[PDB]
Amino acid sequence: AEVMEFN
Amino acid sequence: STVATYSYTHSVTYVTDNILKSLKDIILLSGLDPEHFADRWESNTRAIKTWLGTGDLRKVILEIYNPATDKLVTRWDIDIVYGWSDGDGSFWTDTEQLKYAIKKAGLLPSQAKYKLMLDTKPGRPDVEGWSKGSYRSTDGMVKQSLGSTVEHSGLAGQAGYWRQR
Amino acid sequence: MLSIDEAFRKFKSRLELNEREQKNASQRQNEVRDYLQTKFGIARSFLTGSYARYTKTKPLKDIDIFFVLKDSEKHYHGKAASVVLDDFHSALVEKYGSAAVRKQARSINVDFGVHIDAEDNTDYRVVSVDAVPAFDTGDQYEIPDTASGKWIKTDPEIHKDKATAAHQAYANEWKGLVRMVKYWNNNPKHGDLKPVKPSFLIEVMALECLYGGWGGSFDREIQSFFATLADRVHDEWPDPAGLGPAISNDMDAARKQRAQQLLFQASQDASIAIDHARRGRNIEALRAWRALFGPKFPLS
Ligand SMILES: [Mg+2]
Repeated sequence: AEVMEFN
Repeated sequence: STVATYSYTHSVTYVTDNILKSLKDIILLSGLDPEHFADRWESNTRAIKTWLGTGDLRKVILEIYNPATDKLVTRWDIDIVYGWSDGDGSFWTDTEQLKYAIKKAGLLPSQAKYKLMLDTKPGRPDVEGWSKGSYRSTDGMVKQSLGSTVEHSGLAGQAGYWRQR
Repeated sequence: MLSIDEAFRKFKSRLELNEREQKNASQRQNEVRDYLQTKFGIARSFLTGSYARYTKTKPLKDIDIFFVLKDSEKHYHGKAASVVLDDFHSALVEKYGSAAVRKQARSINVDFGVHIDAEDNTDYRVVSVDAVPAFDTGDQYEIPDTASGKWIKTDPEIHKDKATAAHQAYANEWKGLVRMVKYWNNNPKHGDLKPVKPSFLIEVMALECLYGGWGGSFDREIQSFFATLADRVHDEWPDPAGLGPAISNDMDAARKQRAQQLLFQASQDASIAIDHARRGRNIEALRAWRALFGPKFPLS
């Protein structure tokens, strides 16, 4: 899994 | 262009909207300021809806941290359960579930801040404005699960919170 | 109009040990000890395990009895675990017959032919005991373990202390909640294989999974307890005493996957029952809880 954050 | 009363996409919409509603309630019940969450509602919505639809969303993560130390005070995970069928099953958004857990989570530090991230399956479609992120350390912490928080016909978000020890 | 809270209070009460059951357990121990002392050098025995911690659910089955062997039987201690267990099995089969005696990983089960009726009542009688050969090394014991073939260290005192301390920090509701989940674990709807093996793992996980003190609502405590069990049953759960194998070592991968699935379904059934009550369907809620747990959960 790969965790994502907003930009 | 038939629109079905019961469908996977309606269940996805329900769960998307009420996961975000539930996180807003967690922020409010925690004594925090929802403005930062408000400012990103539409971008959070677009990404959550997209990756639910393809089965790529694993968890919604809300880190709550102390700004003075930058350490987690707690972290709320909404794990997705991909158990949908038919679309005409029972549904609910169990706010009372969160109020019972939040009592047990314990008081938060003054002026605690929060950050939302999305855990996704590697093959996920790119969503504009979202990049690989980093977790705040959960060393010394374990996760408490609460059960099905947001439910629609088997597609569900199951809330849990991290605590010390 | 039976409320959910009242129903759970009744359910809690109906899982509690009573004095006739207590005396019947002591009578079976005497019966089993006195017979085994005619076939082995046994210095003493004592009721132990969940039964002595008051964390055993009802009907009372698999009550652990440590049979402490004399030094003159210490040759068993240097032999493989199966040797003393097979000897206990043969000896007990002589008295109770082959059908009533079942060889287990660390004990021999003796079933006393007690009938369990449709309400899970036994006329205040225990159903079976687990005879455990044991050597007293001083402050702790060693018992046979067929999984390794070796003798493993164990300390019942520590398990009792940890249960007591968890119970005090949960407004004395901790042991009741544990008994409720062990009761679900024994529900016949699961078939011949319990969802969680051993049932002690439910208690060990509870030491950590029941967190933050008692919050006052059984439906929520149960919903979260099941949800946390399912999410964490794949963690390593060591012996709380730090002496023997991990308590989570007895299920293989397929059985652990089944354990999480059935634990998750229990969590989902609890959510459905909570939803019923939220929608004012009080009878459906009670019937949902009874279908989850079993006959001892009341409807009125
Ligand atoms: Mg036991």
